[PDB]
Amino acid sequence: NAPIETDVLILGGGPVGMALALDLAHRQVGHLVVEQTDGTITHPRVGTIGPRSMELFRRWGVAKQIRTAGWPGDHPLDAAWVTRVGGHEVYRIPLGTADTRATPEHTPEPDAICPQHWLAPLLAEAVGERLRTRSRLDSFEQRDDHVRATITDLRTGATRAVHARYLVACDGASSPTRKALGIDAPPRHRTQVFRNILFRAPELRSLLGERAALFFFLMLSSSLRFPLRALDGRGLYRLTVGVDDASKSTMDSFELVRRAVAFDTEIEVLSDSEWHLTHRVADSFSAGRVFLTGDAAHTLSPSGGFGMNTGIGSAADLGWKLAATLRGWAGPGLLATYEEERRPVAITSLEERELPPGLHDDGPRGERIRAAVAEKLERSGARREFDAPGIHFGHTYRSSIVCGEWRPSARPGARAPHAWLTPTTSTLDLFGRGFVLLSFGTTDGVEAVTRAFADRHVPLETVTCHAPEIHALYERAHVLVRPDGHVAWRGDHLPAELGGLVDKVRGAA
Ligand SMILES: Cc1cc2nc3c(=O)[nH]c(=O)nc-3n(C[C@H](O)[C@H](O)[C@H](O)COP(=O)(O)OP(=O)(O)OC[C@H]3O[C@@H](n4cnc5c(N)ncnc54)[C@H](O)[C@@H]3O)c2cc1C
Ligand SMILES: [Cl-]
Repeated sequence: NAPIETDVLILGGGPVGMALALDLAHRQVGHLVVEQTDGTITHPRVGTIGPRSMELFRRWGVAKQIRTAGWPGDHPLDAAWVTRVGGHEVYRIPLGTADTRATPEHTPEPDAICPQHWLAPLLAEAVGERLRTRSRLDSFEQRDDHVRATITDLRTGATRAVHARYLVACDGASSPTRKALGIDAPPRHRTQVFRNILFRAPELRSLLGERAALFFFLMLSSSLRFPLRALDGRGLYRLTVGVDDASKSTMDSFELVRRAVAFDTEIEVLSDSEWHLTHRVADSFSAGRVFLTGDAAHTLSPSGGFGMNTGIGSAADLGWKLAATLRGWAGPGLLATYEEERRPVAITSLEERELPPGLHDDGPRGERIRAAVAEKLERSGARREFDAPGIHFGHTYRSSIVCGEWRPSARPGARAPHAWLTPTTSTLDLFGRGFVLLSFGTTDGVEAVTRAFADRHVPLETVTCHAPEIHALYERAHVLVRPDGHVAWRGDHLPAELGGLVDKVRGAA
């Protein structure tokens, strides 16, 4: 069989690889995803989806299916520090429910909960035929204008040759592609080992009632503290305990869960495995026509789903730069800006106690003791870890393709702010294709910008907005937004040399 040709070969069908596939599909770029496994999920590793990631899934047309995948609209989203699930509570941060939560002001897409066993199937359905499961990329050989990859269909043992213009490795933290390329990714922190116990407790939610929660942090003893999370809000829970220097023995999985649950109820352990997390960032995000994205480029903190959200955001960044180069309007230096703009996000993120006696006491004394701990927890800004839009929306690119000059801002490099145009359409819904020039009030000079972009064959759409509130939000009369939704330039007056502007934002300067 002759070699199969495609513009982009995506190695790895994990969350990031599928996000990239969705962005390329959205941009009408030919691609193929090879996944060595069968796509099945036996122990969900991800579930929390940040609001920015959802804005991206919105753009890619799957936000609806994600939000309706099964998480209960009436399940509490609270985070609670307790001596035992169903026992004395120390500190609880009320976060409402999916159905009662107040509409977010800075985004059309609040965060979502979609465990991997629901997420994988949905993404695979959206990507369709382009996803090849049970397919293993064995090796790749770069050529001058393309990359040759050898893939083994694990069902037939037959090997196929795939010639792609670009190979994007979304093959995870231990990325064999990164190693093959000779790119180093030195550890940025000691390795953290986590023991994950996935269990099913059918009646636990009923026993908890409104005292149920998404996140439970157990304070069983000074030597035993760990999170226990509602995974699907329908019976599945995941206890994650650290196996550190304090870990002396390996307690029985069932006994650990029973110890963490105050109720005498049905508990069935489904899986008991470990995760060795080593924060690493690739020294380089590409070599020739081979790129690294997701954990392969940056294995980061899973706190608040930061690592996965960053991976999805990096996939969206590379997606538009690849499409622009493939279509021919990108400057030769555009692809290099993927590392320039995304590597700093990863780097910056990495740069970033005992229990009082009687804490589990029933009397009014223990209640007072728990109260005290609650104060320390709150003052330590523990509640800010559940209300920090800046972490999700605040990164601002200061790069070679951005013309320089938490609260939403349209400053160059930042994510253009959300505002409703209609009850169903946000300013964000205007972004994601090509460049967009938003003009508030006057349109003088806009025709000139239009021609400047056409001369370079750079896609541009111009939109005239008459809403004074949105103008106030954006602060300037004209705002040029990039294909990724970030601002490239703004001002009350269009620049004199538009040729220079067009070349700068497309990576040609
Ligand atoms: C045991 C374990 C437990 C984890 N627990 C958590 C957790 O509790 N919380 C959290 O936030 N994160 C957790 N993670 C990490 C989380 O899964 C990732 O951060 C996340 O999905 C990032 O995704 P990624 O898309 O970059 O890569 P991955 O999701 O790692 O996917 C890489 C994909 O590459 C494929 N692949 C690799 N080599 C080849 C090849 N040669 N040919 C074809 N396909 C190939 C794999 O089969 C896989 O599907 C865990 C990871 C592991 C391994
Ligand atoms: Cl090309």
